[PDB]
Amino acid sequence: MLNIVLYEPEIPPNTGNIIRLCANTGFRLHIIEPMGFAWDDKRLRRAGLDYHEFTAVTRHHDYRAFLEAENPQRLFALTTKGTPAHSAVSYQDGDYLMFGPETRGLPASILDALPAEQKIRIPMVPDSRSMNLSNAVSVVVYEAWRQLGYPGAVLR
Amino acid sequence: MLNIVLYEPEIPPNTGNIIRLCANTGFRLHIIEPMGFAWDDKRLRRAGLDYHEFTAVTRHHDYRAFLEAENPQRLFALTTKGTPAHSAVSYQDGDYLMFGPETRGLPASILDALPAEQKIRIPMVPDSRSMNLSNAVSVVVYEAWRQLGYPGAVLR
Repeated sequence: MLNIVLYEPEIPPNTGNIIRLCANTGFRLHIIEPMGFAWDDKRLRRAGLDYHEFTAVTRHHDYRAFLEAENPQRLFALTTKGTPAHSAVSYQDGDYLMFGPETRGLPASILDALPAEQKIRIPMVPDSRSMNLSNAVSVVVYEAWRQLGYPGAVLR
Repeated sequence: MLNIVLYEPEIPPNTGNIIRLCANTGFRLHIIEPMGFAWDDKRLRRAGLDYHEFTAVTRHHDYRAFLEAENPQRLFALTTKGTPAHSAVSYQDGDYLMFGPETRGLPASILDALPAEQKIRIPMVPDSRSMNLSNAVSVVVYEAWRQLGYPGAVLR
C-alpha cells in the first residue's frame, strides 16, 4: 500500500489527474491544506471523476496533522535539489511519496525534516524547464509500482 | 534517440505538456495531422513554452507520410487492448512510441499494422478509467529512458 502526498496543490486539473491516477493504481492520496482552489472548482472535475475516486483521498489541515494521522514509516520528497534519481531508490510497502506545488515545490522546513537519500529527483537533460506536476507524480508512482511488481494490477 | 508520436491529438494542454516532456528528456516529437486544435490556441501555451522547445517537433500530414519521412525501425503503440505491460518490453535506440487521442486511442488500420508484441499497455487496477494522455506518455517515456540508462541526463 503506497501513498501520494500533495503539499498545498495549486492547479485544479493536476489534482484531478492525480485522483484518477490513484484510482488506476490503488494508491491513497493525501492532500495537505491549504489548497490554491476549492473542491467545488469546475476545473477540478473536467476530468470526469466518479464518486468512488474520492474515497481514496484524505485532507490534512497541515503537515504536522498529516504526520500525526499517518505516521509515515518512510517519506520521500520530489525536489529538483535532490540526489538520487527516483528510480535509484528501492520502494516498499507503506512508502509515502510527497510533492510540492506546481510553482514552489517544498518548503525548507519540510525538506530539512528528511535525510538526503529520501529527497529524490526525476532525471532531466541539462537546462530543463519545470515538469507538469501530474506528469511528475505519474512517473514517480509507476516506477515505484513497477518495482513492487504492480501488485493489484489486472494480470491479463 | 527516441521518438514520441501523437496521432491526431485532441486537447491542447496535453500536447503542450508533451512538448515540455520531450524538451526535458531529449526525445523528438511527431504529430500526425489533423489535430483537434490550432497551433495558435492559447490553451497550448498556458504551459509557458520557449521557442526552442518547438524545434524538436515534426508535423506529418498523415500516417503514411510519417512512415515515409521517418521510416521507423520499431514502432510501439499504447492501447488498452495490448498484451505486454510497457515495462515488459526492451526499448532501444531509434524506437518510436505512438499514442492515440485522449478519447479514441488508435484506429484499427493503424493497430493492425503492428505485431502483437509492439502493442503495449500501462498496467491498471481492475475497473480503471482512462488516464490523462500526457500522464500516459510520461510513464511510457521515462520507463524507456530508464531502460537506456537515461542517456543525456545531467549525471550530477
